[PDB]
Amino acid sequence: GTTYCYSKPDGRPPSTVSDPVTRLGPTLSRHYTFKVGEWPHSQSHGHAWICPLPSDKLKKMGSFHEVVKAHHLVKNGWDVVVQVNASFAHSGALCVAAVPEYEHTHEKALKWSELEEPAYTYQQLSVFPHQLLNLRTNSSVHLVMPYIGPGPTTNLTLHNPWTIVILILSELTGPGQTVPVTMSVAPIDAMVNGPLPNPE
Amino acid sequence: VTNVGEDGEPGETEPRHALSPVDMHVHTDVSFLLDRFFDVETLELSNLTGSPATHVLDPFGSTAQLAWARLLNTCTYFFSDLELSIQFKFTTTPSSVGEGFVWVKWFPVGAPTKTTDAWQLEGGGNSVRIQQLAVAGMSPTVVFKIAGSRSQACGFSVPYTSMWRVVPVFYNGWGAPTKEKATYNWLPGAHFGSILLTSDAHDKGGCYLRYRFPRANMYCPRPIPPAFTRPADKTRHKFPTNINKQ
Amino acid sequence: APIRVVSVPESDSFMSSVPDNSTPLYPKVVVPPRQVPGRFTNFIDVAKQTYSFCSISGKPYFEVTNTSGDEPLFQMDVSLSAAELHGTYVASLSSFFAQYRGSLNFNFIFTGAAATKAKFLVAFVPPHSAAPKTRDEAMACIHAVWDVGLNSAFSFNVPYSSPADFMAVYSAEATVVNVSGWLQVYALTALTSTDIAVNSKGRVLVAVSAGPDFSLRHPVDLPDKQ
Amino acid sequence: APIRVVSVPESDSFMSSVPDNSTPLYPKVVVPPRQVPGRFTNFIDVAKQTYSFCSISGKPYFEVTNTSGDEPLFQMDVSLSAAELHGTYVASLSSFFAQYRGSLNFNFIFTGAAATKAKFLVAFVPPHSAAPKTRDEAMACIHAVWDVGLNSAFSFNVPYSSPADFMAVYSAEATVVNVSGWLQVYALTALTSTDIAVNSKGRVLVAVSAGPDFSLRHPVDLPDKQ
Amino acid sequence: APIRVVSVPESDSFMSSVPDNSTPLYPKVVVPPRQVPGRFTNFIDVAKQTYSFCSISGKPYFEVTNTSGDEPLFQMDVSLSAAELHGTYVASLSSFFAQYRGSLNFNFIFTGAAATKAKFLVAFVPPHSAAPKTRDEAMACIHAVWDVGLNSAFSFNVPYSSPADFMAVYSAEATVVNVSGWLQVYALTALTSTDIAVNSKGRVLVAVSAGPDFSLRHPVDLPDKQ
Repeated sequence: GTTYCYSKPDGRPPSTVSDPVTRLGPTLSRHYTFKVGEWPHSQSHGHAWICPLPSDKLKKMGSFHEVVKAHHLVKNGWDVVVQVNASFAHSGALCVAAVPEYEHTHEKALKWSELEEPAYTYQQLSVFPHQLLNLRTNSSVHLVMPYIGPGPTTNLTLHNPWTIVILILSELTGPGQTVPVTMSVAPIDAMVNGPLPNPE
Repeated sequence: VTNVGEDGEPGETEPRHALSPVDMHVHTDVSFLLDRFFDVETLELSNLTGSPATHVLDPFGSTAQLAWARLLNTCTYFFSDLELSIQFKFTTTPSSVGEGFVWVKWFPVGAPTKTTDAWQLEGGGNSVRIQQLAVAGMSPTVVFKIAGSRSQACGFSVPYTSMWRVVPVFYNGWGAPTKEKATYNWLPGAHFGSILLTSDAHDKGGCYLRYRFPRANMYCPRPIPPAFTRPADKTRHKFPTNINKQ
Repeated sequence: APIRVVSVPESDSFMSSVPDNSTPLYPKVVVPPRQVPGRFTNFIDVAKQTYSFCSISGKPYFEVTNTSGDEPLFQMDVSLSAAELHGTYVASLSSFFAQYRGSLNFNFIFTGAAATKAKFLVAFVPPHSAAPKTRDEAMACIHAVWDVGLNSAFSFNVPYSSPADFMAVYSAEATVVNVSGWLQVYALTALTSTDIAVNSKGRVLVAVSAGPDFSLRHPVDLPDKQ
Repeated sequence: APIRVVSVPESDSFMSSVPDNSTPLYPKVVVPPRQVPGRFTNFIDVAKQTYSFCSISGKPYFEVTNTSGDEPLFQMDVSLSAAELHGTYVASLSSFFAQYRGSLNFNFIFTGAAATKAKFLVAFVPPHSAAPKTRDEAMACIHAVWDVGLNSAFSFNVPYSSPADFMAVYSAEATVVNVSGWLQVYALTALTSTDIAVNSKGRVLVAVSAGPDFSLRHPVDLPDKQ
Repeated sequence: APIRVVSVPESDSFMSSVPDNSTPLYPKVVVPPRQVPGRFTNFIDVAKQTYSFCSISGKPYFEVTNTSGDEPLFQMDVSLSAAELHGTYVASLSSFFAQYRGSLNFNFIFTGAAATKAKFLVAFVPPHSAAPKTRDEAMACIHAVWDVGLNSAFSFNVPYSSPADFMAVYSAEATVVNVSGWLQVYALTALTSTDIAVNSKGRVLVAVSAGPDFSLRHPVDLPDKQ
């Protein structure tokens, strides 16, 4: 099922740039596929894989990466599908949310990491656009998020509006092996501004 | 499954008749809750002389065990206007002050801030000097006397002056190209401006700053932190109250 | 020509919440258009359209094992001051107000494996001498039978039953407007599994939402922490 | 009959910019007709319909000589606090305000003799690690090729590119709303002349105007000189 | 623009009953529907639609015995300050006001057995030197003959007769607006019974109601007890 975070994406150009805006078509900002990590039996509720979008993986976003890299500002949404590979004998559940302006990260800024959420946060993470990933019912979460930020566009080098939080609510039990967490990310309605110099 | 009541079948639930309205959810309205004076901050007056620093009006990242602190932390982006009430409470003998004018200057988001005493008033030998930026002019200067004052205060409304269309209460990124631990959840200008309280009192007392946020708009709800500790399993917290068994 | 005016005694006082504005000193500022998604205007809406997980012994769930029966697996007294409602959005939002009205919606999500099954009996017990200790006792009350393996999730509404139109948010020693009873969950059957060595227990996550008739009134200031 | 009135606490205070007038004591003065040409009602109009010369090293122009190439002839960071914008009308008008929005229009006027010719490449470089040092580097950016001898004057618009709706007039250590990048001018070719002994160099005057979308808000008081 | 205003001398004073409200500090509270029966809006209505028993020597009634005749059985001066009107609703309500106007309705209820009978003469005696001592004296006045055994209850209206439009609630040494006369009840015949050993006396309960034209004005504060 598709969950829209706050609203559907738009292709409107930034109100605050009087310079040419380049609309990256789908064949240019393609789609990228990552393995987020492995969910083990030892990890406990509250543990979360924090995936700011993108910033530590921008370098692995091929085409999109090349274009973004050469320009100063970017406005764009994302289409993400988080999956899990578990058997029908595995028990457990995650909550995967899309958080605007997520922060905690002890300035390991814009790096995909793992942390232990503080209770009132894991209890209430459902207050942000999300989907539960119960191991007895489903294996995927699909979230589509619009561009969001204090201004009409940003510099992805200094700001990551959206960050995906995959959080353990019910620990993994059942067969001894781990459950790999997987994620596909596709930039959506990307618009780019002001070309930067040649890299000499 | 089966849905409604009294057969006790698996998945079946009994009938519930929802209650009628009464209060109309008026009190849980965001802008209603914020349009009132809150005692946020308390601050010291600067002497008329010297090179004072301005105090930035930023009630956003608070930890204060007060209702405005958590409430302002319930959303990701915020927009509202502002009203202030500045009061002045003696911390010494009220008879120390025979006149006690207090100059208040408010500065919009982005205003230049270096001041040094520069405006001289002259009278019968002795003279008085006030700051370059305390003088009445382009931005609002308010002058109130504390001495016989029936309320030793002042108050006025000011608008949202930031350059951002919305103030980020939380920001996953840096407000400056140099990524210093400092500029982290930052973004310049995510506030209401700054004030400068200046007076021959300065010692003798302090202020009391209250903010009122008319026209508040909140965006993207966030988790609300607890306020009290967790009671024991299967119990209830028990607080002193108006009601309580005598 | 000068107008005869009489100064009220409460004259030069402060009064923090006056329904009126102060004088403006920095006019004519047109503010930039704030597009931005997800604006909310009333906290009750986000409380109703959203769920939080309870705090059962510090975890967001209770467990059923292959050894269970009788005793209650989950028990919480119906009061926003209850412990298991601690980390929730609805409980936390409530501390800003003095009184509440309406129902709470609880939904249990069984996260035990697909090879696992169990049945629960969830009861709403009204105020009474002392809370039932076994399910045969509680089953006389309003209850529902949840057979997992029919639906993995189950919603139960704790009703509002009281002679008063609103009850207190801040509870204390039991009064007639303090507590509304108890919510309990029992195991109708213990957890069964395809192999007890692989799956011996299953966890039921419990989440709360404000009911459709839920409301909060009287904003209040925060008291000393406790 | 006397009206019940309550005196607000901010009562006898001053408040300098109140949106209201004082009481008149010298009525009925009819003022003589003031014909007089050139009345202006808004400073932004004179800023847009007028140009000033920049201050490049204290002179209102940069020079090209018969020996030039690579290096930038003119470089200024896009901020109203920039040095080369110093003596200008737009920069000076700006100090009365806290924030600005919009573009700046620069026009270069080649004043080298008619027997002289050169070509310039003018680039707008967005915020970056460090500013290009040669033209082959900058030419990847927004740029225009000005061949004198086609038009002796050339207008270039420095755009407004920022996530914020307004930027700061008063700059400081680089922030996200302080600086918008750099404006540079390179010599695509060195000055050629009919006789290098007579004309060895030519000067390009550089003037600035407020762009069509330029605006200033938030009047501010002057701080200590610096 | 500032409005010329002149502060009245009674300026900062209190004045307890001003016809105006104070400033509200806790707006927008919608109050729950209050169904509840028996709302009353005016005390005079409950005084008129209700009766209380008098206090004749501390009991709510006077007695007739088989030995009676001449002398008055009940006598009370027409003043709300009268003793026999002591425990009544009308008398007690009156202490909140300075003046009254109108009639009082008294109804006597004979509670002697069915085997018992007697006749009463009830008279309203206007202000006079000194109150009649026997019934042949009083019978010259406004009076009614009550034969029990015709009706067991009898209503008598004490009229309002005075040159003043209102009389005083709080009486004192006799004045022209203090007292309105006396109400007396005599036995026209002594109690007769079927057996004097079984029924030798019968009691007449006396109750008071505000008459249809009764009214109270001028609310007053309670003075020192007496």
